[PDB]
Amino acid sequence: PTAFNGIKSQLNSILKSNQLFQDYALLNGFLAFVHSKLNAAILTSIESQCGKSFAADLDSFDQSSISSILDFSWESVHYPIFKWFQMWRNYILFEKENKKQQTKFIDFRKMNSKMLKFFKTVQNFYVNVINTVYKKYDISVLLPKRIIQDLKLSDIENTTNVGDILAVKTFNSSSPLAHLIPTLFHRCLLFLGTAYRYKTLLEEISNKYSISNFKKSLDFFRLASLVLPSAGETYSQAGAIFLQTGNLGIAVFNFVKGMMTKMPSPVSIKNFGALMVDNKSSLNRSLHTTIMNTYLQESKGPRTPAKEILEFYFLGLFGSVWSPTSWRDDTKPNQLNNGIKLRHLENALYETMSARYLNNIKTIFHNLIITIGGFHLLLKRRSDVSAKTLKDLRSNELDYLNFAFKYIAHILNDIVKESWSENPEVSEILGMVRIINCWIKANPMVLQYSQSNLEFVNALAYLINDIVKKKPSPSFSITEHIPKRTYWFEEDLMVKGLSFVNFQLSDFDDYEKILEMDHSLDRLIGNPPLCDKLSASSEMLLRLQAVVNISSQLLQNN
Amino acid sequence: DKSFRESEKFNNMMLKNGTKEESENGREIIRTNFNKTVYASRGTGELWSP
Amino acid sequence: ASDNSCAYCGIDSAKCVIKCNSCKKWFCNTKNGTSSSHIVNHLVLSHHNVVSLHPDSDLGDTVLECYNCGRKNVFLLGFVSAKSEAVVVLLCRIPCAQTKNANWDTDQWQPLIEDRQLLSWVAEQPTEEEKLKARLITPSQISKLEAKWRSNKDATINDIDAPEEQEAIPPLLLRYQDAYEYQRSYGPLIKLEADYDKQLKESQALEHISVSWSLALNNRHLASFTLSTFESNELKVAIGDEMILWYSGMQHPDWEGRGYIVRLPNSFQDTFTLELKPSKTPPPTHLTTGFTAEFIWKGTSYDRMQDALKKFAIDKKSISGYLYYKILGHQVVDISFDVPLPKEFSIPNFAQLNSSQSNAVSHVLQRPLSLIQGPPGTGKTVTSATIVYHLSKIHKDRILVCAPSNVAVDHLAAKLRDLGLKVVRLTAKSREDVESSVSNLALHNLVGRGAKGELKNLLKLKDEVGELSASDTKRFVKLVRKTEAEILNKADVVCCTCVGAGDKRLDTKFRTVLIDESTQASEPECLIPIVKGAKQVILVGDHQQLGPVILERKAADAGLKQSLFERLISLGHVPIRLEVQYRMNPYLSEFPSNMFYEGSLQNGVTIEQRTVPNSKFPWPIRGIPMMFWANYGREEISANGTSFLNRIEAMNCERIITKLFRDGVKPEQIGVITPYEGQRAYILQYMQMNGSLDKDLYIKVEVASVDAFQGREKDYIILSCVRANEQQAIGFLRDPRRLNVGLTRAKYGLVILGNPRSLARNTLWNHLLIHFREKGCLVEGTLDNLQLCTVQLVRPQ
RNA sequence: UUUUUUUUU
Repeated sequence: PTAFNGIKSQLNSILKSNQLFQDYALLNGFLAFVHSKLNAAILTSIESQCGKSFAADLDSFDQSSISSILDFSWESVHYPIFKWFQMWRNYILFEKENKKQQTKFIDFRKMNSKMLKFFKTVQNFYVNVINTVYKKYDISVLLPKRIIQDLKLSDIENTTNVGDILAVKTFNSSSPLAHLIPTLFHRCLLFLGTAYRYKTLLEEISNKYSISNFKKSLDFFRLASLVLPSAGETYSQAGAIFLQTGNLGIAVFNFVKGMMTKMPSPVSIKNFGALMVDNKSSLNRSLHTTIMNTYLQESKGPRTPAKEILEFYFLGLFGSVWSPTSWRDDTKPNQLNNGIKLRHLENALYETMSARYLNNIKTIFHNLIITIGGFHLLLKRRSDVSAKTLKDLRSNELDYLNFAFKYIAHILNDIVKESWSENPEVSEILGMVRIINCWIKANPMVLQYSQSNLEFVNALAYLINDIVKKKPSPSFSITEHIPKRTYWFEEDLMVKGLSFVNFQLSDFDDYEKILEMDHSLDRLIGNPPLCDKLSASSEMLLRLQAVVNISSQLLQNN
Repeated sequence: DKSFRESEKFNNMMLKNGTKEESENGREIIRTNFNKTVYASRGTGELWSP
Repeated sequence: ASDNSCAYCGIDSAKCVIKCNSCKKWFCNTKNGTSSSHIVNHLVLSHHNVVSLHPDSDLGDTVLECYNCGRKNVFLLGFVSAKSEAVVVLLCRIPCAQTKNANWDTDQWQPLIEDRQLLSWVAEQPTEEEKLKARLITPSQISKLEAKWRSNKDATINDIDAPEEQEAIPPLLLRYQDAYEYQRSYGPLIKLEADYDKQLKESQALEHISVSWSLALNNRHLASFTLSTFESNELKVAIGDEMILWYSGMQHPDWEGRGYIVRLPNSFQDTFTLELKPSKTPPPTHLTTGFTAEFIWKGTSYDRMQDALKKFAIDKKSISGYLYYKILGHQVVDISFDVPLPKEFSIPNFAQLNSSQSNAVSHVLQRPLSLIQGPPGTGKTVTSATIVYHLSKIHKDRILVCAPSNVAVDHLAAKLRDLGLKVVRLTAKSREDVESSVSNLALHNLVGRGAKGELKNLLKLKDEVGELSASDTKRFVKLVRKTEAEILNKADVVCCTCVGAGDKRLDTKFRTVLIDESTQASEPECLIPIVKGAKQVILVGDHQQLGPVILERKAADAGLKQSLFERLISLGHVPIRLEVQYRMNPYLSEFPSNMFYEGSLQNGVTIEQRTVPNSKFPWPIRGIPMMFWANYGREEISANGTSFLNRIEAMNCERIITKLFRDGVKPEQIGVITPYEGQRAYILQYMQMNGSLDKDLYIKVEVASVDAFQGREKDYIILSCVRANEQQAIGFLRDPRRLNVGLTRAKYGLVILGNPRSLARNTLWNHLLIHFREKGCLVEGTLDNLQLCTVQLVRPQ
C-alpha cells in the first residue's frame, strides 16, 4: 500500500477531474500502467515465495501479500471505475430534464462501446493472470481437472521444464503454495463473476433483470466456491445475485452459509440483518410486499401458488419464530404485521409441500438448511454467556426448537416416508435424513432435547420401521459397522465446511480412505473416474444403511 | 505546335521501327533493340544569357 | 528628435531607450506593432550583440558586461538574485550561471530576454502617452529599413521608400515546350544561389588569427590556427576546402599561401589545420600572429551545371529521345528493351533477395527509367549493387554511379567492389588528400600506383620538389591524362559525385547511369550526369526524408527544393516500394508506418529480436521501449542569436544517459539528437561538465542535429522538442518530414522530451500525443517516480 | 516570423 497509495489517489483525481468523459485514452493508458505494475508485483511475490526452501519456518511465509494485492486491484481500481460507470449511467438515464430521448440513446450507445472496451480489458487482465499462473507452474495436482477444462486451460500448452515440475502432493500443508494458488484462483473466479454480473447490469437499459442473464456469473461463482469452500465471501456474492432477481429462500440460505463458515463474511451478516433485524430496511419491506402479494394470489388467484408459497411463507414462519418482536403484532402476536395469520400460513405450508414436494424439493431442502442453521446463529446472537445445557435455553429458543422439530417430524412423516422407495433417483430425500441425524449427533444439546420430543422420535421410529419392512436389499440390517464409500455425495459437498456437522458429514468413515487412494481431490468433490461411478440405486442403499445405523444409534437412548 | 509535331513524328517512327507486345498491365508496349537508338529532333530557339 | 531617441519610434524617454554599441544607435523596449521589443529585433537582424544603457537611466552610463568572464553578448547575460538583499549580479548563461558558487543561488537565474523582451527593471516600459506619441511601424517596414543599414548608416523611415526591382521570378513548370524553356526557367535561381553563396563565404575572412606551424608526413607545412568556439561553430567548412593564408606586416613582407584543410574542430580539438600547397616561397614558420585567412570561393559547382544546361539546350546527341521527352514530361508510349532476363536474380555468396527486392530487380532491367522508393533500414544499397552488376553483365559497357553525398558514394563503391566488378573512384581535386574507406579505388591512387616509366619519375619529382618546369609539367599532364583515359576505358564502372559528372575528364559519353538518393540533391544536381548520352537512367531515392537545403529563399519558394524524383513522381510515375523493414522495433514502427506510409510497411524483425533481456530501465509499460517524459521548462537563446536551448531538457537527458548507463548499455549504442544547433552545443558542454559518472563515458556519446543524423541509426536515440514558449509557437518543426527522419534513428528504445502543451496545437504532434497517451506512455515527473501526465490533449470543440 | 545541411576547379 505504501507504493499503491498514489495511484489510488491518482485514480481518485481522474474521476473527480471528469476528464474521462472526453478522453478515454487517458483511462486506457492508466489501466495499462496499473495492469503492468500489479502483474509485476504479483510475479515478484510469487518468485520470492518460490525461492524459499521447505525447511523454512511456516511463519516466515507471507501468504496474504497477493490476496491484499488482488483485493486492492478490485476494490481500488476495477470497482471504483465500475462505480463511476454506474453513477454515469444513473445520471444520463435518470436525467429529469425534458431533453430528447435520442441524445440519451446515443449516450447509451457510447456506454456500451466504452464498457465493452473496459470489461474486455479487465477480463483480459484476470484471464491473463490465470493463464500465466497456469503456464509457469503445475496446478493439475492441486486443482480439479473439471476446473481446468471449464477454464479452458487444456488448450493452454504447458511450457514448464521437467526440473521446474514442483513435487508437491495433494494436501501437503507443509508446502506453502498449496494455499496461495487456491486462493488466487478462487478470487480470480470471484472477481470475474462479479465482472460478468456487473456487465449484465450495465448492458440492460431497464432495471428489470432475469435469472437467465446471469448464467455465466453463476457458473464462475460455482467453480469459485468449488476451488475454495472455506471462503464465505464467495457465497455472499451469489446470495446477492439471487437477492436482486427476487429469489429469496436460496438467498437467505446463501447468506447463512456465508456467515457460519470457518471465515465469516461481515457483508453476509449485514445483509441478513437488513432482511431480518432492520425493520426500516427496504429489503424487509420487499419481503413484506411479496409475502402478502403471495397471500393475495393464494386467496384470489385461479391456481394454488405452490412454489412461492413454499418459499416465502416459510420465510414468514422463520421470521415470526426467530425474531418475534418485529413481525408478530404487539396487539396480536398470532399474526404477522401484514395481518396474515400464522396458523393459516403454517398449515398452507404443510399442505403445499406435502402435495408438491417432488417438484420443489430443493426449496424444501434449503428450508431444512436454514432451519438447522437458525439455532446456531441464534445462540451466537447471545451477548450473554453462551448456552451449554438445555436449562440455560430461554423461552424463545425453546419455542424455535419446538417449531423446528415440528417441521422436521412433519416432513419426515409426509415426504421421505412415501417418496424414498418410489424415487431412488432423488438423492436429496435420503441426504436430508442424513443431514438431520448428523446435525442431531454433532451437537449434544439438540440430541438431549430430541429424546424428550415425542413427535420426532415417533417419526424416526416409523421411518425405521418402513425401511426395515420394505427390505430394500437382502443383506440390509441394523449393524454398528460404519459404511464406507469411495467418494463423497452431493450432500457432503453442499454441506461441506459447516460447523453444525463439524464441517464434514461424519456418517461415513471413509475420509482418510478416500484420501489414500487416487483422484482423491476429485472424488472429494463428487466427481470420481467413470469406473467407480456407482448407480443411484447403490447410492440409495448406502444412504439407507447410514441412515438406519445412525437413527438406531439415536433411538437407543430415546 | 512544332514540339507537338516532333513528338508525333518521333512516336510514329518508334512505332514503325519496333515490334508490338502486350504488357502485364495491358498497356501497349514496344520491344526494341538495345544497340539501335533514336535521337529526337532539336530545332532552333533563343537561349537565355547570364 | 534627440540622439537618445529610439531609431524606430523616436521615444525620447531615457527610462526606455538603450544604446547599441556596434552601430551607436538608441532603441526602445516596447512591443507596439511587433511580437517582440525593437532592441532584440535589431540585435538579431543586424547580428549585434553588445548594448549600452542610457546615462540618465536608473543604472547609469554603463556597458552591459559579464562579471566573471567579461563577455559582452547580451544574449548570454542574466541577473542572479544575490543572497544579500537588493543586490543584482550580472552573469552570462554559461558557464558562469552553472558553475555553482556560494555567493549566490543560481537556480533562480533568469535570462535577460524573456518572452522576446528585456527585463522591466533593466529597461522600463514606456508610458501610454509616450506610446501613442511614438510613430507606429509594422515588422515589414522594420525589416525593409533594417535591410539598408548595411549600405548607408543614415537611412530613416522617410529616407528610403525605395522601389528596388524585385522581378517575380517565373515559377517552375512541369512540362516545358522545349529545352530552351527549361533552361530559361532554371537559370536565374542558380545565378542568385551562386552569387549569395559567394557573398556569404567571402564575408568570413579570419583576421589576426594565431597560426601554429608544423610539418606533415608528406613534407607539407601545416598551418594550425585556433579560433573562437563561436566562430568555429559558425564556420561551415568541410575537410579539403581551399583558402588563402596571407600575412601583411612589418615583421615579414607580403606573402600568399594556398592549401587545403585536413582537420576540422571536433569534440577533442578546436584547431583548424591547413596543409599548404608546396610553393617556391617558403611559409614564415617563425611567425605566429597577424595572419589573415580568406576563403577562396569557387563557382565551379554552378558553372558546371550551367554547362550541363547548355548541353541539354544545344546538343542533339546529349540525351536519347525517350528520356529527353520524359524529362520534358511529354507524353510518349512506353518502351521496353530486348534483354535476356537472368535465371536467378539473387547473386551467390552475397545477400539473398526477398519478393519485394526481387520485383525491384526484375522490373528495372526492362525499362529505360524507373523510380525506387526505399523506407529507412530496408537496404537499398544491395538492390543498387545487384542492378548495376546485372546490367553490366548484360550489356558489357561502362557504367556510371553518382550520388550527392561523398560518404554515400564511398559506401556504394565499397559494396560494388564487394561484388567483384572493376570500380574506379573519381575524387575531387580538393579532396585528393582526403582519406576514405575506398581510398584504394581512388583514380588518383590508381594512376599513382599504376604509374610506369617516365610517369614514376615525374610523380616522384613533383612530390619531392613540389613544382616542375613548364615543359615537364606539360608532359606530366598529357601523360596522366593518357593514363586516366586508359583506366576509364578499361574500367567497368565509374564512381563520381553528382557534381563530378561536369568534370572535363569525363569526356566520354556514358550510357548506363545510376543516380542514388536523388531527392537529397536538387534537380540540376541530378541533371548533371543525365545529359552525357545515356539511354537508361535509374533513379533511387525516398521523398519522405530530408532533401535539398537551399540557402536562397526565393529559389526555395519558386521550387528549387523540388528534386527530380519528386517532380517525376508528381508527373505520374508510380514507384516500386519495398514493404519490409529490418531495423526498428514493431512498437517503434507502428506510428511512422501508419502516418507516412499509409500503414503498408511491414516488420521483418520480431519483438524478441528488438528486446533487450533483463532491462532495468523503468519504462511506463514493461515491454514497450517508448515513453514521453514531459518537461515544463522555458526555451532560451544561445550565443548565436537565432538558435534556442533548454537547460531543463539538458539535465533530464543527462539523467536518462546515466540511467541507461547503469542499465549496462555502452556509449556507442546511445546518441542524442537536437533539432536546434545551440541546444546541441549546450548539451555538449553540459554533458562534459555535469557528468555524474566519469566524464569520458559521456564524451564518447555522439551528439548531432536531426539533419546531420540522416541516414544513420543507433540502438537508443533521445528526441528533444526544446520549444517551450507561452505563445505556443514551435517554428520550423511544422513539416512532417523532420519528425519522420527523427524517430527512425533508434533501434531498441526511444525517449522523447519536451513540453506537451506547446506541441498540442500542431495536428501532427497532436496525433503523436494521442498515440503516446493511448498506449500508456504519456508520463510526467521524475524518471524514477514516473506518473502519467493528464494534460488535455484534445481541444474542446 | 523561418537558422539547419549538401557540394566545389
